Amino acid sequence: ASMTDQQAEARAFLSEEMIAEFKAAFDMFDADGGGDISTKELGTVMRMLGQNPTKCELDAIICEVDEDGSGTIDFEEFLVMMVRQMKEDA
Amino acid sequence: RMSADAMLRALLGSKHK
Ligand SMILES: [Ca+2]
Ligand SMILES: [Ca+2]
Repeated sequence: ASMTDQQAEARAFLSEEMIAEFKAAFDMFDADGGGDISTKELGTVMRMLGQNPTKCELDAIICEVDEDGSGTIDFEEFLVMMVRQMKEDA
Repeated sequence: RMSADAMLRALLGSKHK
């Protein structure tokens, strides 16, 4: 059962320092606590912290995160979402 | 989107121990 191991390499691509803080909003993120992170869950912790990513903003990232096209961020998927933007540069 | 350490560090893991 393999589809994409990008979520795995993500944890390895980032330093332990990132992983630690990564679990910061990981709690406040999930609203229902039994699904994943969507465009709404993002603006939440992002708006109640400092960031201000509009609808189209978050939609732009999530669109790249979800490789299958579900619009939801899985566990490790939350790490690859940033990896697709970090190294991503020419 | 790139340097999201801000929001990530905002609440922080809150482990302490
Ligand atoms: Ca959730
Ligand atoms: Ca997905």
